[PDB]
Amino acid sequence: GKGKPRGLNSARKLRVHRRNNRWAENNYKKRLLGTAFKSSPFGGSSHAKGIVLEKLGIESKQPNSAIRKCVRVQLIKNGKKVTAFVPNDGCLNFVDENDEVLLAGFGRKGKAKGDIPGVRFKVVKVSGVSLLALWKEKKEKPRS
Amino acid sequence: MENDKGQLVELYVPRKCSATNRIIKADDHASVQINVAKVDEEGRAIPGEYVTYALSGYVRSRGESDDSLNRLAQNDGLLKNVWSYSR
Amino acid sequence: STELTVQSERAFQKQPHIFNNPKVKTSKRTKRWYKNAGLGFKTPKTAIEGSYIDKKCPFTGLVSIRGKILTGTVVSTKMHRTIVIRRAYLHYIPKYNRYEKRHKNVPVHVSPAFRVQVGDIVTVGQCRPISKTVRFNVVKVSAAAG
Amino acid sequence: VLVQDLLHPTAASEARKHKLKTLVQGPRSYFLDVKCPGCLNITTVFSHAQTAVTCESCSTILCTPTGGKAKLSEGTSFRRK
Amino acid sequence: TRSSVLADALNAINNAEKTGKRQVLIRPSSKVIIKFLQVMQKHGYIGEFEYIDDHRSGKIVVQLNGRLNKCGVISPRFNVKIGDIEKWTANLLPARQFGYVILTTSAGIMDHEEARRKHVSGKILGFVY
Amino acid sequence: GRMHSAGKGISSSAIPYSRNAPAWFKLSSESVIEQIVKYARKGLTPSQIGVLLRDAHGVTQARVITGNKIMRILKSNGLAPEIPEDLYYLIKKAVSVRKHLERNRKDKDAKFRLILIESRIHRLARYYRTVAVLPPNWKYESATASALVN
RNA sequence: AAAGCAUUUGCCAAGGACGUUUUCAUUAAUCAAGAACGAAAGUUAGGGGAUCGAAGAUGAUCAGAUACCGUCGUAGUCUUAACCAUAAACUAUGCCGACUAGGGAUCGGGUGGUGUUUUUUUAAUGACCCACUCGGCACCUUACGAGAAAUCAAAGUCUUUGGGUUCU
RNA sequence: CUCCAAUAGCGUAUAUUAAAGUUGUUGCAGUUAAAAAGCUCGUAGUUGAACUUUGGGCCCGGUUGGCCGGUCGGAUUUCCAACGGGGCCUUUCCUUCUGGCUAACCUUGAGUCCUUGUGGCUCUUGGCGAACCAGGACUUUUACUUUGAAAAAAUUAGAGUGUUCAAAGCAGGCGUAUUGCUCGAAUAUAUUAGCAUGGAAUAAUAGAAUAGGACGUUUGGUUCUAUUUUGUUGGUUUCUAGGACCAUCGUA
Ligand SMILES: [Zn+2]
Repeated sequence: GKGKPRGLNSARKLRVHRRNNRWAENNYKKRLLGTAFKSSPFGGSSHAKGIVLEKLGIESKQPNSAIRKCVRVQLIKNGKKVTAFVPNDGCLNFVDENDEVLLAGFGRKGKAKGDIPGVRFKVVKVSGVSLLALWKEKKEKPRS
Repeated sequence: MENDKGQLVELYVPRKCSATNRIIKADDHASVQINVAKVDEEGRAIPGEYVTYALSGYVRSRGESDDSLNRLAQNDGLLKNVWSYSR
Repeated sequence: STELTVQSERAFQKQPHIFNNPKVKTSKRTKRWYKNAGLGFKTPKTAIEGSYIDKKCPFTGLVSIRGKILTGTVVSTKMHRTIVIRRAYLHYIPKYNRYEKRHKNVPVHVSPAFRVQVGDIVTVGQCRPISKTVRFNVVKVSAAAG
Repeated sequence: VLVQDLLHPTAASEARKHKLKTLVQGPRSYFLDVKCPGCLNITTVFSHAQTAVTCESCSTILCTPTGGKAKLSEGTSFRRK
Repeated sequence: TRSSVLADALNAINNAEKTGKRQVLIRPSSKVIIKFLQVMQKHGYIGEFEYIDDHRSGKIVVQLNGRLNKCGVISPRFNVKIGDIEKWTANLLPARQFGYVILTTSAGIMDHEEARRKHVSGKILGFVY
Repeated sequence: GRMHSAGKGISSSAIPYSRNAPAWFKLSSESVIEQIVKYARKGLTPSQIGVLLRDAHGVTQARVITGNKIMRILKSNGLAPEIPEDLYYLIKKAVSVRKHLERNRKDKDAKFRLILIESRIHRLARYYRTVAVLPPNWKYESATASALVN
């Protein structure tokens, strides 16, 4: 019974059958296809630096009705263009075009977060200092 | 069941079915304790002196309770030529 | 296998440093050198009385038997003076606590003192490298089909 | 039921069971000694015979094969041995 | 087809303990079933059993006395080193202090407890409690 | 069940619990042997010698009164067939379907049923080569199949 | 085996079940690769002349009707010749083996009856009745058991977790 | 503003492990939630009915056999078999020829020391093979399991030790601290493969069927061989001994 072989000389069948059914797993495939290297915008890295191209306003999806104040960024090491959310209020004033921001993942390991559609990234540092410091008036943005 | 010094534990010892030798649980409300009078010359069933059989609620639901007492009482001399071993 | 008249090659096949003096008459037509291979292995009567040369033979040759003593079943005898044996075994996979069947092919050198067909559980013994792949000579032959 | 003598079932139950489903399987067929009217010789006939058995002498008919027991022909006295 | 007659026999016994019967009839019978029932008998898990001699393979009638919770087979018969027995008794026995795992050593079919004091090991057959 | 169908029938003979001849038999253990080889020289297979002997001569079965099986008596007398009757009657049925299917090849069921019969020939001839009943290759061919049955 | 197959009659091979005191003696189970067979439905060249609807022709209905409804009609379940083989190809339940529950029907085979009927006087068969049995398509009642439940005699014998094997 | 959590640390991102019985050998699921190929055949692969004998002793339970009835056809069990079973302490091993080698006396041969002397040691004359040497083997091969060796250190588990505690480290501790004494620096794990060893259940494998079967204490024969021995080496043969081969007879 039970649909799998059980004989003592049948380890090859069980081992090859486990191998074939491992591919249905989401993260086993990405570990063995190298999807992080080839397909992901960051090259399988926690962080990446970029260059700001434009300020964006993205409508929040239902049932929220705000404007999310994100930016469009082009990375240095890849040249790819990603959209990154700019956190709590006034920070879009602290970011401008061509500030060489630093980016991180947005929490959900390659997925969008909250009511923002199609943004997988956030800004951490702008002009090389912080956003927490600039928001809390602990540091000052360099004159550029 | 006891400890090292032979002192008894297991706050009660349960009854066991006299047909299938299984434990009568504390929540087997279909289980039955049959009491049969003991008799002497000229009838006159002696009060308070019994022959007792316990049947679990599993047996009674299966319909085996009648055939069990026929065996259980013939072997005690309460009956004769009612229960037959060879079917 | 097959065989032929012993002097078939371009060079004169002879047992090295075994000199049969023509000046004195001797009963045996040629002087033979044979050796005991050791490890409790009987030298066959074919080697002591035969006329092959086979410098790689465990007996009557230039090869010493030392190392491991394997055994397998003969699967091909198509080459000249060498065969392929099949050693089968079971390999334990500990995750499943089961086994799987595996095998290896060991090319071994067969003397012209044995006759070997497909079948033929053969006990072989390790020696110095005889060619690119063979490192073993057959020492005892036991037929499988009777 | 729930207590039975499975080593000694009653002969009625074993008789009404199938041939292979008894305690020990065995044949329900038998052999017959038949007297053809012509001669008086001994002929042994299987009860479930498949060949149209004839006597060694004058070879008429002794039974006709059927899908069950062989149908013994018109009157020939038979014993069961 | 029938792959192992020991699994059928122990399935038959286990089904009749559940229903309430006091006897089974198993078919066929082998030396392995005889020895497995003999180990069950000496620990008091079953009563008397009688072997009916066919000329084919034989049948067994086994008297049941309650008090049996499960008899099971382990297929395949895994090889068990002498240090792996407490990995099996922990897995498929209800407590550390009753129940037996029946093995097949070169010293014979025996339960795990007196395989330990004989200091032998081998293949696993099954379990009773 | 059956090898090549879903039928689950159990109909079979049932040998009695006795390795001795019945007390009424009393012919001999040797005149039956002469009656075995008398039928074999008439070209009778072991399956149809036994039904003939049981129905008419009253032997229950030829092992319990002789100790030998029937074709062991035939082989000891040199009357063994070239191929077994078990395999012979499978080949003869295969030739009969091939001849039928030769002229009306619109039977998709006689093409199906031919495959089952030929598969059974190959499984059975595989067994006979292993136990050295048949020569080591012997290679059942359809084009020479009709030659072996006659 | 499935897709499927219904008034005759004769040929040609095939098959299950049953009966068997016949024969062989493990010849088996499931199966990558590889194959045979497949409802319909248009690759593709006689013939015979539409009941259906694409569409098309049309007449209504409707805001529109390119649809349902009505009349007619070409390609389009009839040749003789292939599908590469796709279906809600369904029991949405792989195959083989064993065990666990009570019943009444029915199809095929078999056994028995100091049974009924058919007529010769009953006989012989046939048909029927009663009982049993093997093998089928199924059904009814329960639930020890299972399940998320619907429900299920298997979808039970499953944390007391291992009969064999293929696929997903 | 007040309060909560961790605290010289706390948050964030990505990866990975547990959670996850959501990869399932242990241990999933497939009627309807995702999933039984349309159906059947079929090679590799996986799996496959039953069957082939029990030597040490002691304690425990029965089941038969009687010596035993106590008793109005049944009622207790003990001393003894063995009948398998159970627990212990233990036996136990190798089944052979050529002699090495005899280990001990089967010895008692001639009597001795010492309490009336089997209290008591040296000892030849046949006389103990297991206590192992080297030859043939015993001769169908495995899987499996037990034990052993051999397995680098560091890391891991862990013994000792008051680094002031601890992570650590492998040190140290006691006198007569005046001219010195001493313990340490363990042990375990280390699988798969290889080697050596015990077991003989489970699961395979082989044998004697056209007998070219097994034994041999039978007799005819063939060939090969040369150790000891006739001093010698080589060539030959008498016998010896050894294979192999071919007939006949014997046994079961
Ligand atoms: Zn007559």
